[PDB]
Amino acid sequence: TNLCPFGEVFNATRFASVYAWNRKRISNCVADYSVLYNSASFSTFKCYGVSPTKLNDLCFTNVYADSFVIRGDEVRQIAPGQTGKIADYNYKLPDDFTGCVIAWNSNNLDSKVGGNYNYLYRLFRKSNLKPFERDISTEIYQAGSTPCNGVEGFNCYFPLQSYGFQPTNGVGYQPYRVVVLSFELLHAPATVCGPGS
Amino acid sequence: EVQLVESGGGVVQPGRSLRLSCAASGFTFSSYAMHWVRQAPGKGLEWVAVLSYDGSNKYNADSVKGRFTISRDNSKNTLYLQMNSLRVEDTAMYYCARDGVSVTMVRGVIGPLCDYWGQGTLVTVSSASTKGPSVFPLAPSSTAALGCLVKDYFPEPVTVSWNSGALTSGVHTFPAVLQSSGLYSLSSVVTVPSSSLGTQTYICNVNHKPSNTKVDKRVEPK
Amino acid sequence: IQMTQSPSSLSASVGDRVTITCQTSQDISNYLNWYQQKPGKAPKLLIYDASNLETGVPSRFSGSGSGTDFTFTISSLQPEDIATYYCQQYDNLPLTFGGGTKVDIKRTVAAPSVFIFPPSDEQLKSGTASVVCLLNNFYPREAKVQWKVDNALQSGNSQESVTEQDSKDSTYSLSSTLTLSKADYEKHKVYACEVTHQGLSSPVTKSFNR
Ligand SMILES: *[C@@H]1O[C@H](CO)[C@@H](O[C@@H]2O[C@H](CO)[C@@H](O)[C@H](O)[C@H]2NC(C)=O)[C@H](O)[C@H]1NC(C)=O
Repeated sequence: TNLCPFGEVFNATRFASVYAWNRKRISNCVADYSVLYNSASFSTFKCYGVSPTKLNDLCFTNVYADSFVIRGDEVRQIAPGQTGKIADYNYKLPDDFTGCVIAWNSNNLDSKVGGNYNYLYRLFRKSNLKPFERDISTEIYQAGSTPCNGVEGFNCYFPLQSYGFQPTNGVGYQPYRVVVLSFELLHAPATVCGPGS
Repeated sequence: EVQLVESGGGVVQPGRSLRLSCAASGFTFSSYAMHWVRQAPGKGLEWVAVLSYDGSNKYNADSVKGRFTISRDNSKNTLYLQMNSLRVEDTAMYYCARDGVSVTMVRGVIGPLCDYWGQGTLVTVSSASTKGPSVFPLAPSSTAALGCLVKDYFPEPVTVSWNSGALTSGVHTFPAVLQSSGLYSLSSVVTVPSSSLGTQTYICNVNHKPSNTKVDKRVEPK
Repeated sequence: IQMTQSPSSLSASVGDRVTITCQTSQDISNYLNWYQQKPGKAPKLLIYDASNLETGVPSRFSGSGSGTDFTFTISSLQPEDIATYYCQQYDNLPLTFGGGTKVDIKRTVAAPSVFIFPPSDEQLKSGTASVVCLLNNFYPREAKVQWKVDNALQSGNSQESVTEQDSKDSTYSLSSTLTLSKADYEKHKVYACEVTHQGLSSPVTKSFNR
């Protein structure tokens, strides 16, 4: 009877950055996905691998809710098989991804005049990320062929660039809060089921 | 008839002293034994001590032996209970009752025991001061419900009446809840039809004797 | 010193026959007493030394005194009879009571009507937000309330007080008081309290916005 704590996912006052994206395992509860798509609040809503109609009828063994924050132009990279700064160094969606990605604009709650630079994103890395691999490393990356002993110099930068979220910016650079629901189906009895299955 | 009226309990910090008064009326007092039993808020009854027909037989209970003494003035038909070394746990409402069956106590078996006739809630509050409440509306929005919010008052005995207590139908006064801040919290609600939300004016009369506070608060819709 | 036992938490329809058995501890007690304690009032001696009720009682009560075990019989249950019933022993002077028996008269099931209340703007000046949800005139008291702020349960933020059963209609009434501050009230937008009662099929959610 106890429903899945989706309200503890989207409405959360504090969201993490994207380089350190948060994950809340969802298990042993009842899905009510009708709350998601019966709403005009979500800007980008793209279900990958799952039916657009069987949403409330399915039953997956486990569900993972990956929630973080990026700007308006970076949500196009939250999709299986994409290339880009977020889609290489922060959050990598596998090609066989099976779940629904939910995005909406939050330019009023995650921005403030003068600046709200709490949010970060990984700008540099010497290798692309693997799927679901959370990277929060804090070492000074080296760009050129000239070594760096940690000194923040010409080609030695801190690998986490802050997000400048002000209300008076272009849409592409406004805070969008993202929730990625990952449907895990293992050789085990299901735990997260819908209301009409 | 016979009435064991009591008065003398209040609010006192732990470690001090405070004596209780039980007043006898009607029956012959120097003929019956007298008991003292207390009941905590939400708990059950608990025996305290007892006295004979002034036969010098106290026989107090435990956790109070040396801390309470029973005294009676049979020429005054009044029975007392001297408190001292206040364990803060002693916060309870004390009842004094008659007895006519005890053995080494009152001479001869007359009548039953423990015809309670009790009163006088005795609260051994901590150092925290006696605080008056802050009444807030519980305005409605659209039977229609309507109430007031009695919040942040340390002493418990608060009362409430709606529009000079001539409106007593459909009224629900709730017991208090103890907040985390050591203060109580009470709500009193009345459900009235929507056809009278604009015609008749509703006011809650909150009364708090220990704080000496009385606030008449209106309740107007949003 | 004894630890007198008693089966509490009784429920019977109007005009029935109920019993309470106070079995004593070591050193078998003779001649217990039976009292009734309605809410807000001092107790009243119903029965004498294990039998022989006093004068004034409506004679619907009785009991039998046999050594270690005792019984308290009520015939012809009354609407104006809901109270708490204690048994007291007196043969060793440290008198000890029973557990007390709350009494609820079985009435036709009542569904609850639920009303919500926002915190007053006057309270917001004190930096506190107290949201109040009402449950009123429902006879089965085993109802649950779960506050859903933005559809997320708030555990450890609410206290609910349940009234004594009413005398005329014999229905309960409880009221939960969700307590917040001005800060965590100003980041959320919708406040509701879901209700589940023995006379409810689907949950009842009364909500409001700020
Ligand atoms: C917070 O969670 C709740 C429920 O998951 C969502 O609130 C819903 O909002 C829609 C659109 O206004 C309403 O039609 C529903 O009635 C609401 N449901 C409840 C129970 O409140 C809301 O979408 C979530 N907020 C965020 C940040 O996504």
